[PDB]
Amino acid sequence: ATPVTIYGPPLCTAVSRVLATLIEKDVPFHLIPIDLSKGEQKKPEYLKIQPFGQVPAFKDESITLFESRAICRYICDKYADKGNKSLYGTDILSKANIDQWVETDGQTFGPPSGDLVHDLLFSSVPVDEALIKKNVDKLAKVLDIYEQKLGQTRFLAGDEFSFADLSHLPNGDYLVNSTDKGYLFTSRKNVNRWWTEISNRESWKKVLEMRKNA
Amino acid sequence: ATPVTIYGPPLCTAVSRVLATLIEKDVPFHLIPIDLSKGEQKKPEYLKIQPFGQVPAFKDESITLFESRAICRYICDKYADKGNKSLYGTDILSKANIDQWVETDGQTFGPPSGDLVHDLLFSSVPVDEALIKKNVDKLAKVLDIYEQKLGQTRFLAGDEFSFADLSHLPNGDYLVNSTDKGYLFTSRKNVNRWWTEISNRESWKKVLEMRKNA
Ligand SMILES: *SC[C@H](NC(=O)CC[C@H](N)C(=O)O)C(=O)NCC(=O)O
Ligand SMILES: *SC[C@H](NC(=O)CC[C@H](N)C(=O)O)C(=O)NCC(=O)O
Repeated sequence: ATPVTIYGPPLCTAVSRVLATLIEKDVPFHLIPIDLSKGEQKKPEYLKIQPFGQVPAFKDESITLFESRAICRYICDKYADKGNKSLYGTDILSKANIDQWVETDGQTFGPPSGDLVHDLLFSSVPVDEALIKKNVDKLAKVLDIYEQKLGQTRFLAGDEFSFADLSHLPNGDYLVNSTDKGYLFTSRKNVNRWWTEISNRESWKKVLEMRKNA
Repeated sequence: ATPVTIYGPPLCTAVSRVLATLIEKDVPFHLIPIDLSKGEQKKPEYLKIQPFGQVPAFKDESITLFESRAICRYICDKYADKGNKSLYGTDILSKANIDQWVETDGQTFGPPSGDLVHDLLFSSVPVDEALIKKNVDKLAKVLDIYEQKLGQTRFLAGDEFSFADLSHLPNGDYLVNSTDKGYLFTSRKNVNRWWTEISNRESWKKVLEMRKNA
C-alpha cells in the first residue's frame, strides 16, 4: 500500500483525531507539515486542498477530503476489513448506534470543550474568564449526562471502544493534561473510568508519542 | 416495512432536517409532538429516549437514535433503494465526497448560523449585537467560500443535490426568511442561486407546510 497523505501538525486536535483513526485501522500514512504559526494554512496553494484554510486534509489515490470526522468515516469504510474492524460498527445498526455518539461529540461535547481548549491554550487574546466559566458549566452538564450513560455501558455506544469514544480524545486530552479543568472528567466516577480507558489505548499513546517527536 | 417514529416539532431545525430527509427518501413516518415551549423534552419518560432532553429522536423496529445527522445517515443507509437514491451517494467515494460537506455544515456553517437563529428568534435575553456581529462575520467568511464552490458546481458536493445541501436548509431558511441577515445568502449570486434551488424542493416545502399545520 502507498501511505495516505495527511496534512497538518499532530498537536492539532482534528489532525490527532485522524491519526488515531489511521493507527486503529492499520493504515500507513505520511504526514505533511503545515506550520500554523506561520499561517501556512492560509496560503493559496494549501487552500486548493482545504478551502477553509484549516487542517487536517486527506489525500489517497482516489480522493482528497477535509473535515476530520468525514476523513475518519471514509477511512473506516475503505478499510473496513482491516485493523480494528469494529471501530465504526460492522453493519447498518451498529454503525448508526456509534454514529449518534459521534454526532454528540460534534454537536454537544465538541463545542464547549473545544472552545475551552482554544481559549486556554491556543488564543493570543486575553482569557475572558466569564466565557471560560460559561463553557466549563456547559461541559459539566454534558459530562453529567455521560456519567449516567457510562454507568450503563462501558463506552459511550456500548461495550466496545468505538470511533465515538476516539473522537473525544483530542479535546479531552488537552483539558485533562494541559489545563486545570481535568477534574471535570476525573471527579465523575464513570466518566473518569471511561477517560482513563480510552486515553491509555495504544493508538492514542502512539499519537501522543508523535507529538513528542515533533 | 413499518413507518418510523420521529419526536418533536417541525419548527425545530433539527427535526426539520430529519423530516426533509424522510420525505426525500419516501419513508413513511409518525411524528410525535414534544412541546418545547412547555418543557416536555425534559420529562423523565422522554429523557429515556433522548438523554440530552432534546429533539428530534427516532425509533423504528430495530433501533432508537438521536442527533439529527446520525438519524439521517441511518435513514439513507436503511432506505438506500428507496426514494431519492443518490441523496447520500451510492458508493464509498461518492458518500465521502458528500460527507465532507455534511461535516462543513456541522462544524463550520452550522455553529455561527445556528447561534444567529437562536439569538435572534428563540432567545429570551436581549441580543448582544457584538456577538451577533461576530457570528455574521464568521458566516460571511464561510459563504465566501461557498460562493466560489458554487461557481464551479451546482450544489456543494457536485452537480447533484445531496444531503450536504439538505442539511443547510433549516438554519438557512430561518436566517433568510425570519431575520435581517438574509443578505448573507441573497447578496452572493451563486449562493443565492443554490439557496433558491434547494429551498424550493418539494421536500422542503412540505416541511414548511407541516410547520403551519402544527
Ligand atoms: S486544530 C487546527 C485548526 N483546525 C481545525 O479547527 C479543523 C476543524 C474541522 N472542523 C475538522 O477537520 O474537524 C486549524 O486549522 N486552525 C487554523 C485556522 O486558521 O483555523
Ligand atoms: S431544535 C430544538 C433543540 N434541539 C436541538 O438543538 C437538537 C440538536 C442536535 N445536535 C441534533 O439533533 O441535531 C431542542 O431540543 N431544544 C430544547 C432544549 O431543552 O434544549
